[PDB]
Amino acid sequence: TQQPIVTGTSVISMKYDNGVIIAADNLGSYGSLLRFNGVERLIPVGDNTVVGISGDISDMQHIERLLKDLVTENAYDNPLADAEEALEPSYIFEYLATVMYQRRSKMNPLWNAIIVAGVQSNGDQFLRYVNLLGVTYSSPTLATGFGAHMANPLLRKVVDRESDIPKTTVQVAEEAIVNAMRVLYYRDARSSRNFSLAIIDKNTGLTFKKNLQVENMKWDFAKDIKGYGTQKI
Amino acid sequence: DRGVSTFSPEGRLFQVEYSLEAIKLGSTAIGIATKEGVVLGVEKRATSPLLESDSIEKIVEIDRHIGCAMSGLTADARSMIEHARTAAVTHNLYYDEDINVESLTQSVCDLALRFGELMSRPFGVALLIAGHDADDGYQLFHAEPSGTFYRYNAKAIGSGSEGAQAELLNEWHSSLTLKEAELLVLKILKQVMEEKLDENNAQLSCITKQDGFKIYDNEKTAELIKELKEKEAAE
Amino acid sequence: GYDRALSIFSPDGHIFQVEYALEAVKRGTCAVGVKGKNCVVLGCERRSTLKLQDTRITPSKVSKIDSHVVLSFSGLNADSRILIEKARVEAQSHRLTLEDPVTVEYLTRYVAGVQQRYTQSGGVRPFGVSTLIAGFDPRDDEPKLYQTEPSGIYSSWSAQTIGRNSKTVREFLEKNYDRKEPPATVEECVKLTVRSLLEVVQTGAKNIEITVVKPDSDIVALSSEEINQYVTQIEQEKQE
Amino acid sequence: MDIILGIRVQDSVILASSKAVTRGISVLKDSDDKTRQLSPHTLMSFAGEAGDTVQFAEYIQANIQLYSIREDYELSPQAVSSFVRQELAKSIRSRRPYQVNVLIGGYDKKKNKPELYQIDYLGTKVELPYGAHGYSGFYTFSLLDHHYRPDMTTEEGLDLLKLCVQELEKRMPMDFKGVIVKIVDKDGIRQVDDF
Amino acid sequence: TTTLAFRFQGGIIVAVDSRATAGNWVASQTVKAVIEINPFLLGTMAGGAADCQFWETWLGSQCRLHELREKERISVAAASKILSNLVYQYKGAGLSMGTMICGYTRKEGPTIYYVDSDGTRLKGDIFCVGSGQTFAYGVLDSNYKWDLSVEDALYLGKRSILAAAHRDAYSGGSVNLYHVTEDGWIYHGNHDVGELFWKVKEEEGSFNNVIG
Amino acid sequence: QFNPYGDNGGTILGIAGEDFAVLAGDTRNITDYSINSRYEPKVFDCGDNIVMSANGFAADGDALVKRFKNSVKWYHFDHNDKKLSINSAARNIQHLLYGKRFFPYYVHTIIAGLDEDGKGAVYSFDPVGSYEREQCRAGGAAASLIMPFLDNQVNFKNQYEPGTNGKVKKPLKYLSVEEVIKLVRDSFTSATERHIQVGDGLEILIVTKDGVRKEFYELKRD
Amino acid sequence: GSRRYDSRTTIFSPEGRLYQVEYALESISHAGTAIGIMASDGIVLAAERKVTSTLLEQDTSTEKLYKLNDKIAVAVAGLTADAEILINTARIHAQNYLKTYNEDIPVEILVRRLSDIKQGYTQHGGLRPFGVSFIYAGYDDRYGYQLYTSNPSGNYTGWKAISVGANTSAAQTLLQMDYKDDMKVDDAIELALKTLSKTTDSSALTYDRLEFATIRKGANDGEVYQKIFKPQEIKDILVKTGIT
Amino acid sequence: NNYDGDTVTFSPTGRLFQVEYALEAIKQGSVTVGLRSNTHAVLVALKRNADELSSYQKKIIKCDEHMGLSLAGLAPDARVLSNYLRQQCNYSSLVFNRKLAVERAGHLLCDKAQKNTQSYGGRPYGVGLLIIGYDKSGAHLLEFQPSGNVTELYGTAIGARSQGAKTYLERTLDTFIKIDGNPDELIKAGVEAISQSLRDESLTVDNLSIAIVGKDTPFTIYDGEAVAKYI
Ligand SMILES: *[C@@](C)(CO)[C@](*)(O)[C@H](CC(C)C)NC(=O)[C@H](Cc1ccccc1)NC(=O)[C@H](CC(C)C)NC(=O)[C@H](CCc1ccccc1)NC(=O)CN1CCOCC1
Ligand SMILES: [Mg+2]
Ligand SMILES: [Mg+2]
Repeated sequence: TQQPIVTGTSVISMKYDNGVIIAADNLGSYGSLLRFNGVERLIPVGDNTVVGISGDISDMQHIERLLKDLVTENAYDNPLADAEEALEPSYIFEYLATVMYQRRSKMNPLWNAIIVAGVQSNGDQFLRYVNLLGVTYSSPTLATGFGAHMANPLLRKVVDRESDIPKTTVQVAEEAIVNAMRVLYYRDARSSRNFSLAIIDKNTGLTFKKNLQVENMKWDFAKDIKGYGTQKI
Repeated sequence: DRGVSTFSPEGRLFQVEYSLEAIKLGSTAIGIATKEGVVLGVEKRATSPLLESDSIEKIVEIDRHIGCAMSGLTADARSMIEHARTAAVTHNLYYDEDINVESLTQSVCDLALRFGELMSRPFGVALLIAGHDADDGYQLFHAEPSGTFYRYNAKAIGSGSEGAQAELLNEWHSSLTLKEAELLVLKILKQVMEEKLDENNAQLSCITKQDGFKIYDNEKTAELIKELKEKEAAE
Repeated sequence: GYDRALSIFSPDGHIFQVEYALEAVKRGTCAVGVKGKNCVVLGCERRSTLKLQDTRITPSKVSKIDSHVVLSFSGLNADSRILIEKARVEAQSHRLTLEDPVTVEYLTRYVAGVQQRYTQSGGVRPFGVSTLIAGFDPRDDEPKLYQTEPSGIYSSWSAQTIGRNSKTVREFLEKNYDRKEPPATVEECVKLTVRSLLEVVQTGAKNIEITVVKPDSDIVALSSEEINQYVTQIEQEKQE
Repeated sequence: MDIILGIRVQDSVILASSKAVTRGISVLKDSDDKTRQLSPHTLMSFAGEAGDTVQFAEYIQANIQLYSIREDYELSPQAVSSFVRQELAKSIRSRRPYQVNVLIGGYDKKKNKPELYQIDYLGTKVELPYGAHGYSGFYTFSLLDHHYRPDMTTEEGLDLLKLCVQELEKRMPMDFKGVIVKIVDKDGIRQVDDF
Repeated sequence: TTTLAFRFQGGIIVAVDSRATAGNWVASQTVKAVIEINPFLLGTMAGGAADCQFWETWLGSQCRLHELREKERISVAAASKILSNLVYQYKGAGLSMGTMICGYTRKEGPTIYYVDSDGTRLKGDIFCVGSGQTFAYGVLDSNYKWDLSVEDALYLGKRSILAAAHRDAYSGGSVNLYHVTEDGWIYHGNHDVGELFWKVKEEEGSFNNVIG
Repeated sequence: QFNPYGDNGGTILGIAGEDFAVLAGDTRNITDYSINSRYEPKVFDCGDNIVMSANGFAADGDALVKRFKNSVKWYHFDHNDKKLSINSAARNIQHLLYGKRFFPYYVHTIIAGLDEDGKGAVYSFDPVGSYEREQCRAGGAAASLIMPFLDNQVNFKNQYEPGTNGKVKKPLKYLSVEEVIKLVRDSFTSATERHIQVGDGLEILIVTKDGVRKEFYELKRD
Repeated sequence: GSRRYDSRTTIFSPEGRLYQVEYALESISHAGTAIGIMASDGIVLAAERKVTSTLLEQDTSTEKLYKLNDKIAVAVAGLTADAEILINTARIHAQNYLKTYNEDIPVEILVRRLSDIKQGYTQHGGLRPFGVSFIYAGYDDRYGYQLYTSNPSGNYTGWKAISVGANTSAAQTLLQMDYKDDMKVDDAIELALKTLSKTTDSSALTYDRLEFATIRKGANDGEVYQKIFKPQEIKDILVKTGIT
Repeated sequence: NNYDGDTVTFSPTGRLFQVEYALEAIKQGSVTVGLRSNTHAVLVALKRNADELSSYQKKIIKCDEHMGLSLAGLAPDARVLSNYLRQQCNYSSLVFNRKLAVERAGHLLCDKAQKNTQSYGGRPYGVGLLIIGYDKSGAHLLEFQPSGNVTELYGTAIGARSQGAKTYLERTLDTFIKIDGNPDELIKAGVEAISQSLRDESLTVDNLSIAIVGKDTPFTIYDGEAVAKYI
């Protein structure tokens, strides 16, 4: 039995024609206090997988260590560790999903919601979710926390089903993700302006973008709003 | 002294090889498999005439579709039978079905090598496991203390085994009836037994699909003994 | 824990520790069991090199396992107490779960199983004890007499003897006991048991113990004078 | 389980125990014997939590019978009561205690005296001339204080007992379906069939 | 549920309903509340479905092991006590069981043991267990005699379940009948309450409170 | 305080024919008022012509299916590649479920296939292992909506022969695979209309002696 | 491994004897003689101290005779250190029985349990047996006055008069000669001392080389008293019987 | 001599005699052959019988859909080791959703056998194994020895008179390695290889045992009339 202390908010993601995109802000909240601002919540595993984590940060750092140790362990007595027998997104996910469900079954969960995004060896896109309960699901778009309520509706307008994936380019997909992050900054009280974004493409590989900011915001209309009903001044 | 789980220079486990010598001292047990059923027969061998021979239990039921005969240090077989019975009933509980004869034999043979320095020594008893299932039909297995089991059309174990096995080699064919098999066990038992064969110092049993595993009465076996003697005198 | 495999096979296929446990039984005082038509009698030798004994308090050779079953033995006395205790506990445990007292066969099978367990368990030696277990099954009038030995084998006997000079008394019983017609009464069964011990014992004074068991938990031990009457009667008939 | 009574008189101990077994709004049985013979001259009645009562009684019975076989000797009522108390005293500090109250009626053959022991589920032992468990005591004790004499006969004790059962049948809320009465004396244990 | 079993001149009758509910939701109308431990022993099921199913199947395995080891049929007393001693170990853990172990042996004759999850074990002539037990008791008690014929006894058990099925909301579906003899039990059919009610109403003249 | 259980919604349906059996289930996965996936299968081919679904808490459902698939694998290893009969599978699943009697799998489990006589079979389980063979069973969120409809159309309950004064019942008969799929599709479209947790897609797994076939149909996405 | 150095203490000889038990008995046969004699109105325990030195503190010493409870005592023959391990176990066992049943432990029950412990060391554990033989002298309300003996085998037997330790063969012959059933305590005291005086390996039997104890009903009305004799009391009883 | 009482003792020349005696048990065992191309891997095994009335001892065991082995020596020891492999293959699938590499399979067997050669009380395994498989890096063939030594090979053979088949495969190396996309021809080469280890006896229908795994072929075993094609 736990209670989360230092927390990370939404993680959002989607598939496009040649790969997957995933994003998450750089904030570590301490309740209502926006305590830590340099927190990286996207963690790459190899050159073909990115694990996005929300929820308790102490448990996130534990998971980082597990993934780091997983890479080390896979390299042992493995001449093809950087080739055929390299870690796949599906391998990394199933490992975490096993751990999360074992921990919930011991009534001592890792208080997280995780999205594993990557590209398999055969070029197929991989995008799957797992949380503190051990619940797993996959979809063309996936998001955690507030992102599930506000980002998914926006991302599903681009990729509403499987057949919309080949029709969606990386330019269009990234635009939607960046737009979603702006909306979350407008409406999520535990969000920050600064965020990280990662693209895993089957051709161009892993592109990790740090220190992004929400921009092109609409605030000007606020000056016209006066009072809460009658007030004219 | 020396370790219990030691290999000889020839590549055999001393204790397993020594347990096989104990089995050669044991009373004879014979099994024959047919398309109409499997027959199991044993030499009781009472050490004294005051001993009530009907209390000598060397043929044993494992389940309705599986039977068992033994030879050697027969006291060692009790825990083997207990395990077999539990394995058979447990499988029925988990899978709502009868357990395969081969799978039962394998379960028993897993105990065999669980000794060392687990129990202190191998079993000093060999088992003939006979049964029927829907897949492989009527079967006869020979389970040793080495952990090895062979399926047999016919098999003899005990003191008169090598002489009886040579006789079974000539007599067995694929079209044997159940009645023919019953007489053949009695015939071969009478040949290798020290004392004269009768209903009190020998016991028959069988397993059929229809009626399951059955140990024969002394009255039923006595008639088969009488039928056997008449047929040999008839030519 | 002490793990050593003490009971092991030899090149010729023998377990010497089990066979040496039989030698301990052969050293022990003679014990005999004879079952009649409606009873079983357990006879026991007591060596007479021990005078100044207190027979009130000295452990008796025949032990009650339950109200309907008894157990005598030959071999190491200390070892026998362990088997008797275990048997008594199992007797009460059977009544508790099955709501019925043990059969003589079941009790024998249990004791024999304990003896066997000590022949292939690490860190232990076999029991230097052979037992004669006798009694009557619940609501049954057929007499039961079983024997066990260190190896763990057990079997039923019309009549049997164990211990020192047991081969002599077994020789006696083999010609004197008729299967077709066992001792019809209690007196006949006791007499045959006393006769068989008189082939081996020495004197019929405070050397022979007799215990008679009858159906429905009817067990009684004979006194010196009662046994002495059988001894006096047999000797007078012998001089002929 | 509800009503168990006990009366020690001059030469015997008398135990009375209700026959009803109730679960919910249904009397499942009206002929239940809430007692076990521990030894030829020792009887124990019991009442309390369902399942625990019989399980405990039989466990004690097995232990006393084991002792009798081992020593070829009958334990005194005092010795048996002490053994029972200790088992309950252990039980009360266990993970799941036996919620069982008992009366132990016995005849000591060495002293030639009857003895009645009352032991509750906590392991609280007392020797008494008369005893009860549960709500029964709230009626019977005051009644026995008045009518009981130490030199009474077994027949006088049974009449005294009838007086208790009548009072319980009059003032008790629940129908306990009468009682099974048993007597413990020098000749052992026997049941009164017509009560 | 409603389950009953009673002893009589000709052995034992066992009768149960076939309804199962999850709150007010009727999950099943075709449940087997009589479980066949073996060709000679029956067990009724009331309370937790899984608890009863699982452990009475387990009981049959233990009864089979007994007759393999002892070369004799297990007594009803010994069989019931194996189950009661088992559930007593789990006391406090939350098992929910109200069963009747019914059988016929030589030494015992026809015997019924009520066994329940809080450790109770009672021998008796008549038992009714379940949410509709009171309704069944009413018909059973008022019409029960030891000298009932096998035909009349089977009807009484059927009629008692019908009485409960009618009044108790959580009882109904169909009636399963069993007759237990020394040579084993005999199944006496599944009887849909839908058709049985109207049939009994007409032929018996009972249930006048209902519009027919 | 940490709550180890969750409700992932969805509903499933198993119908048995003469020489076939179907096991259907919607493809929607939810938590509270949110949709997690519009296509997340929960009906699986487990081998030996056995199809299985464990509906309710998805994490427990996935674990159970995973364990049963593994049970089938080891059954082959230990018993000379013997085919696991549907009845043997059912009993095995009871032991999987009851093995966690004091920390249950929060799922309603259904399996379908063919019995040893070649006839269609459906088995349904409660969360702790009580099971029963049936012609018809709906499980999950909309089971209360679908099941009485099945009673009426599959088992012909409350339907009497016209003109017979309600004396002669409508006779029971096996349905064709075509007629069964019609009932499944109509069951799910009706459940989709009136239950918020049901929709998106319908995936049916049909089992015959020839093997395991699949069929997919769209459902309303609101 | 360690198999090489294992003596195998709990095995049979080819003749069916327990090596270690036999060799433990050989050890005990060199220990100071201890005699127990049971009379109709009490029990005597007499024991010879092992070759005493003149500078040994005699009055505050305990080698042979130990108290188990108010009603039971033991005479020791063998390794004293081994005996004290067993004695403390026996003392505890007696108190467990009293705590459980609110009654003093019957003599045989105490003897059996102590003997069962010895038996265990001969059958399992791979340890050497206790090199000790006891003479138990005690009283209970069932059998009255009782004498028992136990030895390393764990076998125990009851006696009217018995000796353990050195020269038991000679000592048992002398006891068998002069013992009779209607004997009193005072007579048994005299027999015990006379027997030691003849079987002793010393030149002459003196007070400083002896331990003595009685268990009488000589207390006031129906109760048992244990008397462990003081040095001066042994000196007096030795003069009174005319040995010195 | 004085240094063969247990596995924990070294000889003066640095030898472990108990491990060598375990190796001897393999030489007494019936011959079995292993070989592979780039697309498929094949096991061929000569089964042995007690007599004409007995069955023929099964030599080949399946470990997963993509892996399995053949045995020579103590069969119960092969059952223990194959069961361990089955669990490890299975752990890799459940936890990582990943087919176990044939090379890791060998490493795991090596380490399990090793522990039994360094501790008092235990004994070495008395069996040799030929593991074949098809994983993400193509076809594989391993040779396990109970000393712990595992070796990856194109082809090999173990058991009695295994030198004959091992010589043949050493000659045929260049031919059979290029048998790609042709199962029956690769088996034929393996059947001809095991034939070089035969004396007085020939390959019959209930004597021969073949197993194959490859690109679009799960690990399957052929016995009885299914191997009559290759005689
Ligand atoms: C009469 C009919 C009523 O008592 C009888 O007593 C019958 C006896 C028959 C069923 C053998 N009893 C029941 O029907 C019994 C009532 C009951 C339930 C729970 C405890 C005590 C008594 N019904 C059940 O046990 C049902 C049987 C199902 C409908 C087949 N099962 C459930 O209610 C299950 C499991 C309940 C449970 C027991 C113990 C621990 C945990 C849970 N619950 C669900 O199915 C709920 N839902 C299933 C779908 O997934 C979400 C959870
Ligand atoms: Mg109703
Ligand atoms: Mg909607």
